[PDB]
Amino acid sequence: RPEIRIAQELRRXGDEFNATYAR
Amino acid sequence: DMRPEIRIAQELRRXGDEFNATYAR
Amino acid sequence: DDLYRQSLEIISRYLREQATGSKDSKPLGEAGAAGRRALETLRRVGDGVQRNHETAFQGMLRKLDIKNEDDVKSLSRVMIHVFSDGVTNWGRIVTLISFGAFVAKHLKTINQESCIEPLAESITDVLVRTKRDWLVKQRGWDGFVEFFHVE
Amino acid sequence: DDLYRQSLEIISRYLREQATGSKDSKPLGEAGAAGRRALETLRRVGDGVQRNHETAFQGMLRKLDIKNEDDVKSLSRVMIHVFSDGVTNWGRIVTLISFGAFVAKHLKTINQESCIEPLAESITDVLVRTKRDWLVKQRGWDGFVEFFHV
Repeated sequence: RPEIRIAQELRRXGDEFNATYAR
Repeated sequence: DMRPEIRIAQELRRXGDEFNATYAR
Repeated sequence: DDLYRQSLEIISRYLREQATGSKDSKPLGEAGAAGRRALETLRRVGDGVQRNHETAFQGMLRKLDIKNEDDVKSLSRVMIHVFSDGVTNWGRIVTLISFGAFVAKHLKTINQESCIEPLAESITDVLVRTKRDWLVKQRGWDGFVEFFHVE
Repeated sequence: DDLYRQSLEIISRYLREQATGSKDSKPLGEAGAAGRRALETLRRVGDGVQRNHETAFQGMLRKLDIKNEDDVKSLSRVMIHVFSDGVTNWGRIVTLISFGAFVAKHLKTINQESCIEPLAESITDVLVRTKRDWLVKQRGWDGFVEFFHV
């Protein structure tokens, strides 16, 4: 599904962004 | 040529400046 | 459900102001001071996420083709998939809200502002109803403000 | 032109490593002290840019439709447009090199590895031949390493 792929992209982006504030 | 290249350049310029600001801060 | 009401108020207000371009001076009604700081934090962080991922977001919105209320349930399905690995953190949460704000801006552009409220409720539903215990353990929106505090 | 040779070596090595996925232990030849730390920095920062913008870059690559050596000069035209506002900084430069590595990965995928060197040379040409004075004032690749120091 396109939804599954889009979710994987948002998860990746979310985790990259989280890491700039966690440390 | 000119049209897609110009829009792609604007995106890369934006990305480049956002990234630069995280280190120039 | 105080946590749902507080969360909906913050997320709804952010999506609305993003779609219109205007910060409403209306006070938060169901957020109690903590919500004011949270919205302030969400403006800074959410706006930066959108600047960082504008072009990626455009492509995602195109593939999803959200045009009316019955299409908002696709964003719900996407958020469920994001959290399906069992990991939860504020970066993920604020990336999904920021994509929500991007979608709301699009909805207003195509004269579909009525869909912004259902979009906000869809996002809040996933966050609060599936991540309640994690949110409470982070001390709700106070933990959000603390996590993204700027030196 | 020592600055061109030093820069090509760094950018060429990074694009090739990315396309093959293998960090070459071959020492840098015409880059001296700054060159070793520069490639190390470019690996860290460049890999993160690609992780941050993978999906956006994919879309950009699709619109450019780079299929062979003639198409390689479109990245240099894109770079010229990026700098047309007269602003230069390392974030822009590294973002363009990172997109170059993203393209190099694609060229290998479509069995067009012969185009990777011409791509690296085109990137280096724009950087060094149009931004020489800015690079020299920044202390070249030494300034690059210091700017991105963790």
